[PDB]
Amino acid sequence: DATPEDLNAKL
Amino acid sequence: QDQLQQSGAELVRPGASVKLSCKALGYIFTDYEIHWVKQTPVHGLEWIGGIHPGSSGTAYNQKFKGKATLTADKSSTTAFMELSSLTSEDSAVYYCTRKDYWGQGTLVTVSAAKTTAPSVYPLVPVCGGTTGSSVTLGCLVKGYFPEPVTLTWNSGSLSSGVHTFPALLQSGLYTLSSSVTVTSNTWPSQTITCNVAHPASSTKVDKKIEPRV
Amino acid sequence: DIKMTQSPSSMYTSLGERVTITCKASQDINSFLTWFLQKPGKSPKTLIYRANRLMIGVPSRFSGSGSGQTYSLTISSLEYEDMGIYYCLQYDDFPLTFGAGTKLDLKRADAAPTVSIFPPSSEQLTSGGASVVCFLNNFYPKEINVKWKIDGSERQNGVLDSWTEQDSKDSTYSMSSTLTLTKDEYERHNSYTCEATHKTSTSPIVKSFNRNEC
Repeated sequence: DATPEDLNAKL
Repeated sequence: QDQLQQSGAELVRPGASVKLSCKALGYIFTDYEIHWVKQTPVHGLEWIGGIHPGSSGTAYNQKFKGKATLTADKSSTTAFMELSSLTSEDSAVYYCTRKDYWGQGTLVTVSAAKTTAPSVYPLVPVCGGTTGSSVTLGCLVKGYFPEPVTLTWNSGSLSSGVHTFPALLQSGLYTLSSSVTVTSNTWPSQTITCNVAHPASSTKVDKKIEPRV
Repeated sequence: DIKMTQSPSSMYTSLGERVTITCKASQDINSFLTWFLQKPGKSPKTLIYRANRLMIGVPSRFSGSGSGQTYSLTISSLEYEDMGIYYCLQYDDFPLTFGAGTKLDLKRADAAPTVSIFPPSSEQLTSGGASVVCFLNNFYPKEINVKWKIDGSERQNGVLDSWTEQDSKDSTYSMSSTLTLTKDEYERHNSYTCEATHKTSTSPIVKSFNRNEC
């Protein structure tokens, strides 16, 4: 449902 | 789907370590980060650190740098978190989360406490003090380990007007207490018993509440 | 680090009421915030992610809004299933930080507690220990103070309290206070008192006994 707009800034 | 399943409860001795796991399901394991959050009654929610299974990137809370270690494994789509030099302050429920999905959490208890059966005591109204339409009886389950310990009244029959309070740590062991209220003419004419079972030590105790004096 | 100031910290609601929880960030967090609910003994359930996107499966009566430092979770019409503790989570910058949370509880008329004191059991006493239990049952609000007094003066340690959660039927709370001592210390005193102070009254509800009595 949710995209890497979960702030997938690695780390 | 949308799932994260964590490993079972952990009972570990101080000075030791533990490694918790978080299996990811229903989504592409290497597209999102997996973070770990600690939660304790006293301290609340605490972010420990994150890990990107794709790049192997990690970020930790300064408080856990050198205490917690995060790793992921592409093949089993499982995130791992290892804690070392455990010491009661680490006793807590630990969660893994995708920021949107949360795991069910892993409970970790750090104690030296060895398995110990509960000593059951029957609480009875203070001599006299029944002035009223109702009477409150009590039950105390003191000195056991580990949890849990189900307790019921009249082999389950009595369920209304019952308050089993949450157990608490009392000098290394756990203590719990329950109260039940019935109308004044019911007791003591009709027997009232408190059932205390302790799966751990395989204890099955029954305390009959007898008046005082 | 970013601080999430959440309010109100406590909220006494009514079924079918409109609820508005608010979270303020110490700095701009560009909508990267989530709202989650957590029930006693249960794990967090996210309601909305990225400030206003509704989680799949979450009822539409839940909605979020905000833009820079101020975000709000609004519940159109409160249902029983909603009681619990709501939390906001900022994930715009590490370390991830959560708000203090707001506790929602069903409102009802103020109710004093029903206090009952219990002297040690002869079984325990014939074991060396002596615990003086004292239940404060069915009151509202959850705010209450318990104080012990042996032979007239206060006792501080030996006490251990445990609160239950708001009851589903009457909306009250209950608590248990256990003042533990040694048999040999219990018998060095006579009048053990149990005092409860609660919003429902200025003077405390006092309950006690004397050993010389039984």
